[PDB]
Amino acid sequence: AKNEIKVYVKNYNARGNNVGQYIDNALTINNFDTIGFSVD
Amino acid sequence: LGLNPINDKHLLRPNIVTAELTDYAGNRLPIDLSLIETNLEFDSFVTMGAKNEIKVYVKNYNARGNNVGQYIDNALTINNFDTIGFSVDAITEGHVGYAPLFKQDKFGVHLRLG
Amino acid sequence: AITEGHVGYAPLFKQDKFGVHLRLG
Amino acid sequence: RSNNDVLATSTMRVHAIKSELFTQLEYILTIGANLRKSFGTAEKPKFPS
Amino acid sequence: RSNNDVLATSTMRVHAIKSELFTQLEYILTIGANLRKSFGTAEKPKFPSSSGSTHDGIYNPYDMYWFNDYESLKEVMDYLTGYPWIQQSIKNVTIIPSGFIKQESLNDHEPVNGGDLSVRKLGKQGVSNQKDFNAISLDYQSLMFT
Repeated sequence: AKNEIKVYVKNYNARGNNVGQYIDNALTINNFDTIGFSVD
Repeated sequence: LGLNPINDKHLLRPNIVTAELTDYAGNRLPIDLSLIETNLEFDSFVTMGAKNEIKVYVKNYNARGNNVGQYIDNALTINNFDTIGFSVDAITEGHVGYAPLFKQDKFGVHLRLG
Repeated sequence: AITEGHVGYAPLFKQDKFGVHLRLG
Repeated sequence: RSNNDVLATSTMRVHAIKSELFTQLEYILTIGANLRKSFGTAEKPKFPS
Repeated sequence: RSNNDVLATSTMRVHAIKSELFTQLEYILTIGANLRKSFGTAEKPKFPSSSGSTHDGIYNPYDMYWFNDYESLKEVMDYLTGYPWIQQSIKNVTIIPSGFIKQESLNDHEPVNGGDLSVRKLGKQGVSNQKDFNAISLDYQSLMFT
């Protein structure tokens, strides 16, 4: 439905074992390729 | 916070403790604990149906109570709600927001005590 | 048609907060 | 609590987390037609405002 | 580790690099027509409405069709050229990285229009793999090591 991988670092800035910043500190990927086609 | 409530009230200051709200979608709210007179109470200001938006504020923040403080001028404001697509004989599309967060049980407002 | 309404200070007013406020500090 | 009279401090960490989770959901189906009166059929359509 | 009690230091350099490389790929062919029932012919066209699936808790009015081989997708992209009124309703074909889709989020190989070809509807309510990225992760020992 929606194409996006954001990869985070586990328990960053956290005093574990709670999650830290979780995804508020993530490298976020979503410029995926789409492919063109032809029709008549 | 592991603070002794009986004689450590003078330690509720930003360089010892910090509070932040987030919806894990980039909407955030920083909080300066030196400004809550005695209670970290979160109330909200939600309008629905016609316009969908929940903004959650902190009660009497920076206030010398019992007047309201910043009220909603200091609020974590939520309104990227999901809509759902359907088909007809058009195909008009759904909008995605907090959905995949919810299938991880993280759709919600979170507080980070530091 | 169904031409839509615009919302601004409305839900503020149903909480009696539609108005201009002064913060003396 | 406000003055800058405090000791050099550098080691803040996310100490605890509490959260009001949205556990169940509700829905508004917002359409421009009165869903609770006669539609009709394909050949004879009615459009309740 | 946090205080400013450390010696004057100036000579940082990119010491090492680890990377989780996207080695193989997968494809979602996301169109607004039910690829797996009758299209018809040029003179008598039928337009099967897209059923809709639900992945990662988002309902799609469209059909999402899975492919983990280019050739598989090509064979179907080609089969589709002979039906410009069904092909008309493609939103895109996206290229994603491998191993992010759960097998039990995929229907089995159902036949296309006729068909000689099979396509796998992606739905079944399921989520994606919340992948543990390990090629790039260093446990304590391994970190201090590297």
